[PDB]
Amino acid sequence: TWIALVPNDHRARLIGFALLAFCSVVARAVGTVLLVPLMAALFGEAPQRAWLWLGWLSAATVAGWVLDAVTARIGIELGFAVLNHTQHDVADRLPVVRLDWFTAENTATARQAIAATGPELVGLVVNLVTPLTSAILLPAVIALALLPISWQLGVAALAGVPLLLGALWASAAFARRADTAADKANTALTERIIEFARTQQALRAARRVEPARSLVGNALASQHTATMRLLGMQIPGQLLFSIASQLALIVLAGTTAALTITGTLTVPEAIALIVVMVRYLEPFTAVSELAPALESTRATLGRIGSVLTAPVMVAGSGTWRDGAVVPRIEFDDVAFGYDGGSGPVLDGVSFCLQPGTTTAIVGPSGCGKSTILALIAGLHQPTRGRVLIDGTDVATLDARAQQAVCSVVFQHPYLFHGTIRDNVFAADPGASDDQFAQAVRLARVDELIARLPDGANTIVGEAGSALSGGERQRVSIARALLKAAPVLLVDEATSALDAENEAAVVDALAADPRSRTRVIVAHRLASIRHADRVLFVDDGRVVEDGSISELLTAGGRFSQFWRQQHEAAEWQILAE
Amino acid sequence: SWRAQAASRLLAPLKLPLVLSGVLAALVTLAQLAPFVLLVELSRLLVSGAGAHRLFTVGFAAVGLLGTGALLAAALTLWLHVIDARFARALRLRLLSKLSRLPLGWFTSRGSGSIKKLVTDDTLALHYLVTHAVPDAVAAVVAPVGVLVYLFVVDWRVALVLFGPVLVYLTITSSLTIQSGPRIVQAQRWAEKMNGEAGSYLEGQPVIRVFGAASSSFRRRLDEYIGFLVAWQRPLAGKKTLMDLATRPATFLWLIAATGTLLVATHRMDPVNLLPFMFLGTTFGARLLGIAYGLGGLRTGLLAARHLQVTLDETELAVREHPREPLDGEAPATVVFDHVTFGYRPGVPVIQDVSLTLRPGTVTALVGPSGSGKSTLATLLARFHDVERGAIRVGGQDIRSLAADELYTRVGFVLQEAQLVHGTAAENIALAVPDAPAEQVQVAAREAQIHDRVLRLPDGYDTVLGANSGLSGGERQRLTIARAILGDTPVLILDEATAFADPESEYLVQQALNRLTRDRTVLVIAHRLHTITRADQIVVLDHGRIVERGTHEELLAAGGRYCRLWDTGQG
Ligand SMILES: Nc1ncnc2c1ncn2[C@@H]1O[C@H](COP(=O)(O)OP(=O)(O)NP(=O)(O)O)[C@@H](O)[C@H]1O
Repeated sequence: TWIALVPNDHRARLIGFALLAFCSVVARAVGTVLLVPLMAALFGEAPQRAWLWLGWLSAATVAGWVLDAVTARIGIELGFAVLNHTQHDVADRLPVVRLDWFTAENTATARQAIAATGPELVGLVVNLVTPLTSAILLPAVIALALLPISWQLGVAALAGVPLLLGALWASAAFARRADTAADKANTALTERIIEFARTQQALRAARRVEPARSLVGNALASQHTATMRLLGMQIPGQLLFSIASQLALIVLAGTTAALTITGTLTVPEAIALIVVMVRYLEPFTAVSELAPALESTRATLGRIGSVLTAPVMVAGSGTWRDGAVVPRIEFDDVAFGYDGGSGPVLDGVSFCLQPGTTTAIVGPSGCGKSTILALIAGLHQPTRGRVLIDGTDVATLDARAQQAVCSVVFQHPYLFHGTIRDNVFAADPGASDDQFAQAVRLARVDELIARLPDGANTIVGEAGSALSGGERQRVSIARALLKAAPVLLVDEATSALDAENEAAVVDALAADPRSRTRVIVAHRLASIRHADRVLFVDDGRVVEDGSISELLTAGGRFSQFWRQQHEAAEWQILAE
Repeated sequence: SWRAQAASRLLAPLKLPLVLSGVLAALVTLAQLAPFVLLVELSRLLVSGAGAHRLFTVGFAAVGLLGTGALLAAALTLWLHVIDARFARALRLRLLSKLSRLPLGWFTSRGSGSIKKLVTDDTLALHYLVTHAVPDAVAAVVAPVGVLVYLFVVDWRVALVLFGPVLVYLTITSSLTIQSGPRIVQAQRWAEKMNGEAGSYLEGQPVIRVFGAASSSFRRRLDEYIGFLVAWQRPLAGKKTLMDLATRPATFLWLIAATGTLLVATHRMDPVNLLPFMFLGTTFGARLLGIAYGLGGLRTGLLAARHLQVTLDETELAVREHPREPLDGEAPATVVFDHVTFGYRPGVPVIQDVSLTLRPGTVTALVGPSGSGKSTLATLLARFHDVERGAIRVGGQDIRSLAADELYTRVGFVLQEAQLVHGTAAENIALAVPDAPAEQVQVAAREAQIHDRVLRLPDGYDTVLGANSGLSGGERQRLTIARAILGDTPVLILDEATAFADPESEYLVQQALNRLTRDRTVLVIAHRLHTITRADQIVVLDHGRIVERGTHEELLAAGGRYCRLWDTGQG
């Protein structure tokens, strides 16, 4: 259960830091206990006898200075190491988290965990850890030194550490439990206004905007606002520790003033103890001050535990023995679902793709085809599956052989911030500049770089980069063609307007001599006349397969799709 | 100074309420330092002999102070909520009636998170500013100011010495705030560079799992960032420790003790007057460095108060001009753009004196390169924005002189941005006519080729559509096309990219559009110029104005820009 823990460089340079931060507290306890003989002398008849006890207080202050200086210089270096060792754990964990974890909220959480945790990881040990754990032990060490001096006031000060710490934990629990009701009620209020603004064009164009405004307005106007419940939520979190600390002082000062009247203490040294009781109560107030600084840190570093406890996928040993030949891909009763309330469902898919063949996958929208491709790539695991390639189940391979088998052209092309020729070399960073020469003359991007200001070395991450969505899908085709794995999984782009990106995938299939086993999820019609068997998938199940001579003559689910795709290409908006 | 500004105009009714709040939260924080003033009177009574009856009258005073400081704080914390709930309620009713009046194109210039970031986050930041940040910023200033005034009347000689550790701290902190002139904007550019990097790394996870060497860029941008942080902070450590050792209470305690020992032992101090400093003077550095921390809590509230007041100030669609003259020739469907000019930003025009003219019952296509201004020219007819220089008029009447209901009862548009409302699936097909007998809701969903798909719904037509419904963008589009079929606006604005935005359901969308665009005046934002070759009038335009104009058969004769877009491969 990783949360924000420390590095793995040393253990004797982390246990001698606690023994230093603890001596930095013993120094402050001795500096406070030395006030009894000093103030007891200043209030006596020989006040010049307080020079001896100012000498020792100077000795105890110059020691606390040194101990607080080394404890901070070490706490800064321990924040550096925590930052370094934590930012390298999120970045090493993210490539293993299961892909269905990256929902809309988890992506925001995980991007905050990387982008917005920098400066509060270095400023953690010196800003929150030592000031908090020192202020918590200080009154307990002060109370222990009083027992040789006045055991009544010492015992009454041991009794008060648990009560004053409970009053600090409870007033923070109350203050936190009310601030969640506060931003829950505000959300429950302003989510009708967020909807009224989302569906605005639909309302004004339907002449239905003023009645919908009246509805949201009257509901908003009443809502009962539920306010005083949250008042009762808010008050104790404001009053609890202040009442507790004001009440502990009364008790500790009436105990000291009573031990005088009876004769236990004399007045001079009864005041030296009232001065110490006040100093004993300052750490508790200092802990109450860095309550918001602790809540903000807790929230900000909960996003790191959110990532480090996210579910990871598990891979076997595998060692893809003889990947060489060409793999014969086979599904077996595979059934998949991200979960079961809504999403691309799949169940009963079972085929066998012969090795070295182009296979198209057509069907209704129902994108359990972008899922059939992910199950082959290995990006998703089946729930009742055994996807097995070249005879051997994929889930029984270590994830550096489980990825050395499939080259993929995704649907939405992704390029990272960098030059055009380092996006392509991400596939095979050791390509011998002829693999680069024909990964680009196949992808039809040789012209695109010989028509570009500086061409090849154009930074293409995200600046607009003069590259449109359709020609940013010709560098993905060049990347995927470079990497020489014996499986090519193309997921055609919905992008029209191409006139070149079509011939790109056409030439990727029909021209490439690498001799892999290709599988395309095709929307176009020209990239289906190259496949030698089609898989029509409906409702997450292969309803028919075969070549386009027996599907067409079958007059069934695919001849209709053929006819429709031929008619949806000679369509023209007309007046008539 | 505090005038005529955004946050100053929004937070204008909370002037007397916040003044009373500050006055009441000053007493609340003064009744918490008064116990230490009672402790010094209790000490004086011990010193001065007698007690045991005069020492109960101080405990009575202390419990009275406890009680009256709890009452005052409980009254403040509920005043600050009663007075904030009313403001939030009245401010939501202003945002609700501002959204209904903003120009419609505004909602497209933003996103969907940019609206939540203003309706939820900026209204919660104000609630927190009113209930926490303001009562904390008053205490954070009154406590040290009251302590410093009480300690100077007790003894001015020892209260002067408490400025040693303050001058020593302020010298350092400035010697340090100019060693980070560059690196405090460098670290702000790095913090926004490392955010796009995280976004891209998270968005490109699949690729990174297929091609392992695609994360090298991110993993080397991260070692540069967490190396910059170290090279920035590691220097200025022997300054941050030094300025921290000068505010510790163990430092103030030594000064107080050394200065009080000199004055008492030489008989000029009366040691009962050194007790105020022992009680309240050692924690005096924390208070002065908490002043700034308390004043810095208003920044994130005033930013929200400014972001709300600029939005409540946004110029909204013109009211309407004089219901002027229908210009003598135009049939109820005729549309005339007349010398229109328009630009989003006030100096960069996107349209220049376009003067086309649609006709009743005809199709008209808008071709051009990307970023040419045809989508803008189209949505200018739906009054998404107002035209700066020219004047449009559908049916003979300027669209500026038309009520919002009479404009959309005459101009309809099928763009992208499907936008189904929350409700029954028959409540969306019959949005523009909410009393359709449900036989017309069926005859109109059978024409948009969405009837058999809605019979395959849990309850059928009575299904309550939501964020997750099981409908692709190509069947959420045949719903808004069915709705538009019931609207019957005689002038359609068709975005031709809605057909092929979902390739599977792309032959049924074309059969829905074949019915929606019948017997009416259509204006197509063409993207593929083979669909529009039988349009009545094709119009080319390049980054602004209109270049060429005519039918396809003719426009192909007089070569230029149209033959040049035509023969470009497809032909
Ligand atoms: N909300 C906006 N604010 C400012 N400028 C905008 C906005 N929307 C578009 N523009 C710019 O206005 C110009 C015209 O764009 P647009 O109206 O989309 O032409 P278009 O050709 O119809 N769009 P497209 O064909 O898809 O490229 C371009 O320079 C855009 O970048």
